[PDB]
Amino acid sequence: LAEALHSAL
Repeated sequence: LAEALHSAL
């Protein structure tokens, strides 16, 4: 999830 969030942003 950490990286999912980073990509989204």
